[PDB]
Amino acid sequence: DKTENDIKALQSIGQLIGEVMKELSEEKYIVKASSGPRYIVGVRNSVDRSKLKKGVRVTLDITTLTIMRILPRETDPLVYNMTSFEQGEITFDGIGGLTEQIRELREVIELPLKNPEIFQRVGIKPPKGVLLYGPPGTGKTLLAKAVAATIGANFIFSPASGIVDKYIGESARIIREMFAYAKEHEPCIIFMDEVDAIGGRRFSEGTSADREIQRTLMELLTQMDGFDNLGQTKIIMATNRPDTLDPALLRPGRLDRKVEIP
Amino acid sequence: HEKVTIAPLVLLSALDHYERTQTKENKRCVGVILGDANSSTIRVTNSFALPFEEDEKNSDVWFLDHNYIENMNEMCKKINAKEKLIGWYHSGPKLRASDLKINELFKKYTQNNPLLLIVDVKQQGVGLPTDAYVAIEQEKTFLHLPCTIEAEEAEEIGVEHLLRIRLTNQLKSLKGLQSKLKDVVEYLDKVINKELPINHTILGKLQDVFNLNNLQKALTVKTNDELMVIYISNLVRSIIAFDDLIENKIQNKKIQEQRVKD
Amino acid sequence: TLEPSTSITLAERQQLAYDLSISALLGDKIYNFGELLHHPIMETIVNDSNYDWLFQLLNALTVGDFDKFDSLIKVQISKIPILAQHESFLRQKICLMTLIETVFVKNIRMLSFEDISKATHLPKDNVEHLVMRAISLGLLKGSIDQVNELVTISWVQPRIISGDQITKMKDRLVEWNDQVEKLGKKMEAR
Amino acid sequence: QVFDERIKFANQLHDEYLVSMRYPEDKKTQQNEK
Amino acid sequence: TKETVYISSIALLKMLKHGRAGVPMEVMGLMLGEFVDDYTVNVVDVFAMPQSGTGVSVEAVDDVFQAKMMDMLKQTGRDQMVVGWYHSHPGFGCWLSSVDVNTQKSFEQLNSRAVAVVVDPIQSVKGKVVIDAFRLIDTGALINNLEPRQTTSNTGLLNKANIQALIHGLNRHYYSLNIDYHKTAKETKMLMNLHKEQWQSGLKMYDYEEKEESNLAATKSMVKIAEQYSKRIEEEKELTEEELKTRYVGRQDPKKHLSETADETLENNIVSVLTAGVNSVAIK
Amino acid sequence: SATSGEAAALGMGLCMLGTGKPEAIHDMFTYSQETQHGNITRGLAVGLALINYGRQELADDLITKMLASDESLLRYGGAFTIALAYAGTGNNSAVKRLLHVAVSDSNDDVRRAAVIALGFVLLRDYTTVPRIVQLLSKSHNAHVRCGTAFALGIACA
Amino acid sequence: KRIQSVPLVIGQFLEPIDQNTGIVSSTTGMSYVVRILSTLDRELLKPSMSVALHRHSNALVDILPPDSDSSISVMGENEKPDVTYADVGGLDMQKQEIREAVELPLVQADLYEQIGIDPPRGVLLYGPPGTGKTMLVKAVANSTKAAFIRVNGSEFVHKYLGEGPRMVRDVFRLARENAPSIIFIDEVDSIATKRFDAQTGSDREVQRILIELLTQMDGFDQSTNVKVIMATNRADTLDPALLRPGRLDRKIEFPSL
Amino acid sequence: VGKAAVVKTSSRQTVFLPMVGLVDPDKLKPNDLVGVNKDSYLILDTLPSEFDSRVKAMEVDE
Amino acid sequence: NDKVRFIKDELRLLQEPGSYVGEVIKIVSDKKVLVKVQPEGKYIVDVAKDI
Amino acid sequence: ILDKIFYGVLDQGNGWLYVYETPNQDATYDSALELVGQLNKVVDQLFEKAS
Repeated sequence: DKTENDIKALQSIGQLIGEVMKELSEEKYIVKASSGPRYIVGVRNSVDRSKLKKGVRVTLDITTLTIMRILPRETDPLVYNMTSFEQGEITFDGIGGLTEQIRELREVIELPLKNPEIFQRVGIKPPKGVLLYGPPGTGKTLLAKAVAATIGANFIFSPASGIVDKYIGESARIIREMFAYAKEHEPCIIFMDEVDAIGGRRFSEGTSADREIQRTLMELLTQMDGFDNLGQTKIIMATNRPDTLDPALLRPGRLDRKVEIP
Repeated sequence: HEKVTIAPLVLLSALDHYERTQTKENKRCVGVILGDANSSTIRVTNSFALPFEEDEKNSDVWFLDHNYIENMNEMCKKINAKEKLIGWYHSGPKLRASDLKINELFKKYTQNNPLLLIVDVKQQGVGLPTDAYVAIEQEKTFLHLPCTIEAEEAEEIGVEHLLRIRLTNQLKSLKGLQSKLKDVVEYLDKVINKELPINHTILGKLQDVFNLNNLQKALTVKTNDELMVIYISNLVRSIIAFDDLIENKIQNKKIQEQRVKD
Repeated sequence: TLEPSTSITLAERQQLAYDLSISALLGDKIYNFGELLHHPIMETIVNDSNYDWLFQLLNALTVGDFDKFDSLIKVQISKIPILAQHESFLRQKICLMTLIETVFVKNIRMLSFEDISKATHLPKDNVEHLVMRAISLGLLKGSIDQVNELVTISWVQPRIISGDQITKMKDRLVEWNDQVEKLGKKMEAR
Repeated sequence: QVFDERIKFANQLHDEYLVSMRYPEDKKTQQNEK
Repeated sequence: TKETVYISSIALLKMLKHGRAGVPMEVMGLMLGEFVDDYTVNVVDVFAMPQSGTGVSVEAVDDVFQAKMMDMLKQTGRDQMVVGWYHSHPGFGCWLSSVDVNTQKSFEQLNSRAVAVVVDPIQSVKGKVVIDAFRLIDTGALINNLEPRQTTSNTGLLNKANIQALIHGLNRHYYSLNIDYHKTAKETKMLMNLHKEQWQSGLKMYDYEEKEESNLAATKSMVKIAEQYSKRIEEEKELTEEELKTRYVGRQDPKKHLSETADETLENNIVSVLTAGVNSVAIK
Repeated sequence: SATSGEAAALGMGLCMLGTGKPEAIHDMFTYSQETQHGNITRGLAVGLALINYGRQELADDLITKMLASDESLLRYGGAFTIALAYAGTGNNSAVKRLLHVAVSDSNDDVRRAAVIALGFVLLRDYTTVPRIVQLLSKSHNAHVRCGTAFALGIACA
Repeated sequence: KRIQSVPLVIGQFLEPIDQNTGIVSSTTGMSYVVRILSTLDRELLKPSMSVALHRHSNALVDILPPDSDSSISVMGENEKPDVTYADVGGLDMQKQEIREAVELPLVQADLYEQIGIDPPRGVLLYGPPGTGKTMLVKAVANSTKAAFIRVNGSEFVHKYLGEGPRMVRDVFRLARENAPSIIFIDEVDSIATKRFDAQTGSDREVQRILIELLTQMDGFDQSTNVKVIMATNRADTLDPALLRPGRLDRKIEFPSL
Repeated sequence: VGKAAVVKTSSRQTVFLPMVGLVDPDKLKPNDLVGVNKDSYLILDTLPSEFDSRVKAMEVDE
Repeated sequence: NDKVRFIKDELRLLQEPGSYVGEVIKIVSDKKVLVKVQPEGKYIVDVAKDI
Repeated sequence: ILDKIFYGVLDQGNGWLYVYETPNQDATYDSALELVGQLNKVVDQLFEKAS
């Protein structure tokens, strides 16, 4: 049966995956293909038209261009960026000696992710971003693994130079991902590792193709000021020195927490 | 209960091999079907005949070779692997001990209940030349599932190219009115008068239609309120009939213009 | 209905029918006591020694006299009021099903508290509260009218009896016979 | 009762326009034109 | 003359069903029948063939699978000599077969009547089914045989023939594509009782009621919604022509609202009879 | 025979011109339903038309069988069967039957064969021939326009 | 008419050529020259109107209704009744110029016709980074209960080049079609530049976004219903062509200090 | 729900496919390059012991 | 008859694959013209016999 | 009641009350504009065409 199921698995065909853009009619929908073209697709009796509306990722057909099945919504399923590969090594007792600054982080991180009603009773909004800086060699890299060894929630590691891969519209889309997955995967914590790049003013010498990085900074600034519900998701951004970061971010309204590790 | 959906390709393909074998009325052809019986709607995407031999003077005589069935299943795995044996069909109007006893023979190679089919070669009466029958172990009785005819987009139009308003649509209404008359009178007169069969099990379902001029005279007072929508339809239609005079008056300018040019 | 299964002697058939009798006394579900008549139950027993309770309740529904059946039974089943309550329900269920097709040929749906009063041998005050009890048990769907003294109830549950509705099912199709001419000829002429 | 006459009255004006065109066209189409 | 294959109703759908899986995915099959050269060609039964590592090719034919299928069809009376092979090629769409070129030359050694039926645009069916066969002309230089006799030849007007890239020469020495269908007495009554335009058979009064019942809230809406759009078009283009002289300079405007509202006035009369007719006709 | 099989029906049809042999009508018609050919069945339709020449209403029995049959080749010869039997003196019912075939039937070869048969019935009056074929020449069918093209030049030659 | 049916390809009209013949732009990125279906007309469409195309031949079939992608399609009200203008005070200096270049034309558009003064089409927000806001701009749409469209500067560029200019024409079009709306663009400085455009060049063109912003701005803003609001930062570099009175007028700087 | 793998082609096209018996869910890794079909795009070949590639300049010298 | 024939004649025009768009660059005496297609590259094609 | 706040009608003679639904009309805009809009343009199609 295992060998016969191999032929049965090869009899199946491919299925196109796309997201619904606009609803043309009851049986007529407009779904954008993953390659970027759009088509008017039909419906079947095996799917529910209530979940076929806009903002929901569906499955199309590669032959007749029709809706076949329904899949859960995943923007760009890159797991290595979503999973942080947690292996417990260093805990809060291994980062000790920083306790003056350790008890400072747990109040704006562990407390709002546990009992959020404390900040709601006073009326203050929970802090979004937290800045961890200091001299090199103080364990700022270990701060990501120490906090992650306790809460045990999801953690998204997003290196600076790993997301700068040159593509059309992809550089600004990667930031949109982490805030889009934060609703379905729970707010948890999003981590940024040693970003010296996007925080620059970037006077124009020709920029040498780096204009794709400029829209990356614009997406990060508009996200904090966006109308979407935020404040539950924590943004941990670490860097060697703060001045290289965007002064628009350092000012209040986006990054409310500057935590020094001297 | 369940449902049955058979494409028109399966129905006519079963009739072809009947004449190709020069099968007279004394003999009948038996074959197998393929599809997906797992869901509530049984779909038949394929059919194959079998060398069935039967004596006309004895209903206990039949010839069924499973080696041809075992080979047929192996030949289909190289064509369509998604298809499995969902049952078997047969020809001829009559049901005798030949087709009744073999229903358990196909059960060995069929996971679901084999779906019995009577293929009418002469197509006598109404629609549906083939009827889908299912058997129960609890007493055995042949029940007909809501068999329907449906195919894909290219399969439905494909037979339309090979074959190639309001008054015509009303012609089929009278044919359905006589169907109500001729089915009840012929059946009810058989149960009553001479030769009473064992009944009152079916009578409960028959009179279940008559309770709800077959329906209700208690709403006659309320019917006039339901007829109001029909009277409303004539309110606009009186102007719609006058809307034809709009173009009729505009077209008067054309001929009047022709007299000027002449 | 199964002849081969459950093969028992003649003496055990009367004991099995006794359990079938006492089971239907305390509930109205699954038709009535007349259901076992067509089944090989009442025909396989004897009409004496208090085995006729199923036959006595057949005509007792139309006559509507509880004292006839109460005198032929013992103190065991007569000390529970449920026997008298559900027995009167089956008497009304026959009349409640007369609103659609039983007697009236015109299929006019109407019922009055005076007609059910003579059938159930109860005054006008008791029949008003008695109809609600039959509807609340899931027998039939409908309402009543106290102002005009009218009862409006549809027909759902089938019965085992035949011969009352056989003539009407053909008579209702006679009205369809006169409708084949006028609309059949005028439609083909278009 | 009134709407049944309006349909007949509308089609009556239709029947009047139904057949009148060719009358001036008999002379011009049969004769030679430039 | 040439070889024009007359395909039955069942044999035509089965070849489209075998190549139904995937646009790029390619399959193959085998044709059977008994006919004569010169003109009329028939196809009794067809069945798909397995796909080898080369996809569609001459070595993809399995004699073991072919011999077993002929034995299964021999008991059903469909056993016939091998008249050719049919193939469904991927979604390239330039010219027909994307692989097989000289394989038909090797097919001529086994049978001289062998043809290759290929549907180029995968599955496209709207008003017609486009299928394409092949006939090897061998040497088409001088004095071989006359193709333009049988039926519908000398095509290729200007540069437009079929996909329009073939023009005159087509594949090899103008194989002169011709295909026609046929129907028997049993296939004629089958299609009339099953599929003509839509399938209304098997049940009568439900198609009338269910169309109205699902449209109950819609019909009252559609009569009202289309009521606005009917006059809104009449209140725009019709205002151009008013007096005997020219005012708004109407050109095609008086003809726009006439053709668009011609069916609207017709649909209102159709739904008026349907809504009144279903509730009419007895039913107390 | 796929080659000389057509000359058999054409050769026998020329001998049966006029009243002909009534037995040869049903014999040649039976062989058309038995053998399905490309030239034989169409050739037999021409032979059955030649034997019906001059019979007028006497050929209405065979014409009914050709009009009721769904075969494309049998309907092709059914139009000229009316043309030959009704040739010479015309008939108002003969034109009515030919005009009904060129409309309801969707076969382009039969529509072309039906409009050509109109000229042979209308040979007597050639004044009404150009008026009828001009109305049919305004349709969207090319075979009807091509059929009425030569059908006009028959009686007007 | 029923041949094409559902399997239609999204496209957009470009320029007319011949009677019942026009060139369009398919979402696949290949512009073909095809004809127009006989039931339609060139006068029934618009240069920015979207049409349906065939799968293979890509022939024009049906005119699409006034709807498109426009990144995430917003009807103008999503959870809008939340914050009002009273939540952020001290803006009376800035709000005075905003209400006269937004609130007044959104309510009564006939007041500007009676004064014969051209109302400002666009609105800009100056000031150094960190201006906050994202309150009063939403509060105007909350108090007036009008339509609101928010498209960030990084959302104008689709993953494909040719789709970029097709989506920009749809942003300004969807606002005028249904109800008076307000177009908000956050950080548009990534497009509008001063003579450094495309950072001294990038990719292939990248200038297709700026071309449509300048062209489509003059085509719309007529009935004095939809207004354009763009908040930026200070690069000390701005496009003077956008600031011309024939395109954008209202210029508002944040009351710093 | 069922086990199913989603593949992203090198042409930037997302294709959905059911679980193939030739591979196992434990062997299949996310964001991994595996041999796929040209037509059906089904997963057939496994990972050839290399994550992505050596790009341009790499020294395998021992 | 003219409306059905017109719709039928316009049906084969929509079924035609259509045509690309381009601009003439240079011409020679060989009847070969260089047409620059915007999405595609530059292609040297032969002129029609009517022009 | 006259201010379209509470919809109902009373009885002055017997001191009773009656039931009055909130809508006084059901989809009047349908035939309202269909009528007067037709009466305006039914004459507008003639003018001097009769002279």
